[PDB]
Amino acid sequence: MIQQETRLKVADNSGAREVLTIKVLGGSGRKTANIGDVIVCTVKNATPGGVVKKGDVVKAVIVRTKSGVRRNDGSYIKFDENACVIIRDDKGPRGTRIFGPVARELREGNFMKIVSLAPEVL
Amino acid sequence: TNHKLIEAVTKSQLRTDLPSFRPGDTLRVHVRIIEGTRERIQVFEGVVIKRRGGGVSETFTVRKISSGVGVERTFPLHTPKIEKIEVKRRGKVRRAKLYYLRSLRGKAARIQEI
Amino acid sequence: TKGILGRKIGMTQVFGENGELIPVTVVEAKENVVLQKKTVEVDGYNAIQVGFEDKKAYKKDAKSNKYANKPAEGHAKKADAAPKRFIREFRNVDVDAYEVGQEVSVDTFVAGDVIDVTGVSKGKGFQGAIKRHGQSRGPMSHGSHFHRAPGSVGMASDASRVFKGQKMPGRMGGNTVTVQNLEVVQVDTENKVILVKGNVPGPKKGLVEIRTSIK
Amino acid sequence: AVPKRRTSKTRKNKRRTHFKISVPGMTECPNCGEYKLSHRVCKNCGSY
Amino acid sequence: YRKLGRTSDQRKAMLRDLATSLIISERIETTEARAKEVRSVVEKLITLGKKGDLASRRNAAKTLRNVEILNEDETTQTALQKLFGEIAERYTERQGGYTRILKQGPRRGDGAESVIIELV
RNA sequence: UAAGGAACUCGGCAAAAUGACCCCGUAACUUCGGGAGAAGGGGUGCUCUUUAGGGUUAACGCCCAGAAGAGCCGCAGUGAA
RNA sequence: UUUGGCACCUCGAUGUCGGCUCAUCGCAUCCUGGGGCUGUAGUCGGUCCCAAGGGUUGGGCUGUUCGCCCAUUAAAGCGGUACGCGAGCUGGGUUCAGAACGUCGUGAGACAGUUCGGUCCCUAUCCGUCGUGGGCGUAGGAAAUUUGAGAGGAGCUGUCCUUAGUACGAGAGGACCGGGAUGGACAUACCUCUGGUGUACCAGUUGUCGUGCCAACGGCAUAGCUGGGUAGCUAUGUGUGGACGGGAUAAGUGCUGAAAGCAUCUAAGCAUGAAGCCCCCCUCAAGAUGAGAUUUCCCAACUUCGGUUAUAAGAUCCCUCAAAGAUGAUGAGGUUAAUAGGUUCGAGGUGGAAGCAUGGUGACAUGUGGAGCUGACGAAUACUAAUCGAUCGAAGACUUAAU
Repeated sequence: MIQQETRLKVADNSGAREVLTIKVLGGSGRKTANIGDVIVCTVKNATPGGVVKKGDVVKAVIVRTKSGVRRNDGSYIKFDENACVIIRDDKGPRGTRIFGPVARELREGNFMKIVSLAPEVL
Repeated sequence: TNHKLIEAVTKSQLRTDLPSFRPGDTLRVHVRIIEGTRERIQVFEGVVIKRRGGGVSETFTVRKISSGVGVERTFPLHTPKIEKIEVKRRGKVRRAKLYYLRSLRGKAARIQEI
Repeated sequence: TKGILGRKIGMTQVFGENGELIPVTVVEAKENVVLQKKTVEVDGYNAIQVGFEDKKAYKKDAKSNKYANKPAEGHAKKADAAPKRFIREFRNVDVDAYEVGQEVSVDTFVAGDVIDVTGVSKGKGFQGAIKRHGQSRGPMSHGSHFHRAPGSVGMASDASRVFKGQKMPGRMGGNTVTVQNLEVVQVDTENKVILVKGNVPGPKKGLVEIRTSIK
Repeated sequence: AVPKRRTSKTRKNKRRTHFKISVPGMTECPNCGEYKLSHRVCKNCGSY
Repeated sequence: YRKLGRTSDQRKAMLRDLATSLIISERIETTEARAKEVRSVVEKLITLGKKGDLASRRNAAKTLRNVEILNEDETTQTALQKLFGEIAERYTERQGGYTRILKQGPRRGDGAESVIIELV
């Protein structure tokens, strides 16, 4: 459940560590985003060097929310923090190394590169 | 009779091959994943945080830590997507709901056996 | 077509094909019978009249609706039947397919049939505009003295009045409401119950009218 | 907040048409004494 | 359940006072709602007394007030002792009930439905 | 009060949070007094050992301990204010 | 709808701007819909016509109306309703007492040019509105089921796959027409799942007072605090809905065809044609004084069966209650009885009672034993209470025509 002004850790090696979200895109009046949804965001804390620099406006995909997801079998999955991965406006990442676990609902959105680069997919 | 209808109608959806466990016990859940390709199977090992519900609405949650990140997974007890459950370890806890594990890490989040 | 009556028992869940979870409402559709057959040449419109739950026979010095009265007894005597709690009409059926005294069995419905379900809403009582309608509440700080009231109700001297349909407080609760395009999951003839996918309006042990959808 | 016109006798007594007392039940005490209040063993000789 | 126009602690204390006074006197005059609530309390106390064990004695002492009765023959006992001695023996064979409410007329200072509640 | 965390609003108004005791450490700038309780960290229950301090000291006992070890319990030990 | 001109109502008071809450109307149309022309190849675009059903974002700097910017969106329309709405809310603005800067003034002081600060009253009589009852009526009296004259509600939209990289196009690019799954927002119903709450549920724990002491318990400390949590109530949770289809039409396209031997969409005639109108969908509805219809029940002993004591069908008083509820209504029940309580047993919740024994120096632990306890949930059982009773309640007219 990511709305405007939430802060997310970044789970790639693109260069950013902390990110603030500006907009949940989709339709007009869209308030909250969750796993698989794309957001636009700002980098509030970056790593030295790196591709992306603090103050940049970028697009990200949400992975491993805390208020996680229900599935059609009635199973649920949750995580302990909220995280995102920054993308290249083609569902591809700017980094080359995803960290932490990732949800299985990314396959339904054509994020196969992230799914492949990731460790354990749940 | 007007009070046994739910039980009588949901008796067939209930499973009997599952073992007995309580919170604190360490479980290994084999869940079947019907992907687009095949009917693969994947294992999920962790500590039982929560048991609740009744009959067919019964439900249980397990917790582990994969890559430095905590992960909780909640299943219906009687779902057919669970091939198999194993009770790898037995615990000692004085509490039915282990929500205090969510804010720990390491030796603090260790559970005495038996 | 294909109407029946029942009592709402409760909600559970069931598992379908490929392990999918289905929340389900269980409905007791028991001892339904036909009491009357209205026609265009007599009553002006074709319909059957159905009675659902049997009650006690007439008794002198009876004070409750558990015991039938002489009119109801006579009405349920033409059809060789007992007196019934609830009576409702169905116009969507073919009238020639039914006979007076006939028993409407739950097996008229089978799995996969899309249905409409009608019933009275639960009941809440005198409720305000924030709950009875979806109105926004005012500020709770910054010097506010406007929290849960409704705002203005009209403009000014031009239209020196309030229009009708202004969404003020009042009683919210039991009104009949249909939900369209629910489906039947399965049928159990031994316990005489239907399992409906989803949720239906009303409290437990409350009357519901099930009939077939048009669309 | 205040009335703009006074209320006439007609309007007053129209409003006061539902402002009255009902009549009690008065099941006459079959046992003894004064008449009992219904479902009440009245202190003043009632046997309900 | 009923709140009796009081707070939680006030209600609890008044209920156990009512129950103690009823055990003492075997019939009391009060209001309808208070009687309809204290009924269950005193009945559960009598159930504990019929069970008779130490744990039930303690669970009943949780509720009852510590009061001394002036018994006939210059003897003295507590409400707990009376409950576990006499009131349990009287109802050893009865299964439920133990209390009856009898309506009376309204009071003067109010229009309150007065009631007697009596052990049977 | 889930998730979020000033996005509210003229304005973080109000509320939340901090809060005692012990230890460790603490900047710019200064009229050299200060700032400074800067900031920032850590600890506190019960039981048995003592080697022993304020000593109750006559002495470990009589209370806190010099406070060092070894254990016990719990989600939480200035367990409330 | 502006800035103004006039000075007709209001100075024994007609609340000033913004913002919040709540709306309602118009069309001179922002999106969606349908069309003509194009210096429209396609993709698109521009302009004009029809059209008001629905919809028409969140933030930064602004007192700010206004304006600029950041990110979205199918779109971020223009106006009116005392520049809508302060007896519904703020009070940032301006302007009252204080003070200060600059300028002006001999000065007291002024500007309105700036700046900090600065009390927003009201128990709703009538109309009106939202709900909810009582009385009477409807050619006999009642119980139930209904028709529907009318009225209200609803009406939005996107992305993806295929048709098809096909038509078109030098190529870049790239369709109409149709078929197919999923979403945003909104509305509605519900608590099986996820979670919230859960002050008469379970456990742990501090201080202090008491029960003579131990132990256990109880009181007060926000429910003392903490961790959980059943019923019920709930959204952020679970389901459902709208993009359909018939007719009549607008713009516009037409067929046939004269007036006017031709031509012409029009005069007579025949077609097609839109999110717009009506119907279809949902709900309310015979106080629809036009008061409707069906089924069933009841009917006086006198008696112009008028009036009568009676009384029948049926209601009510009263009482136990909740799927209901401000009251009142509504519904479940009133001993030929499971309405509530109690009792017994369960479900779920908590999480291993007391006592005994054992081990340990002791704090504590282990076993007896998924223990004990348990509000609202479920079943069973008349132990308790719903008593005996009383009241109300009709007597199918007349006229005419058929029979």
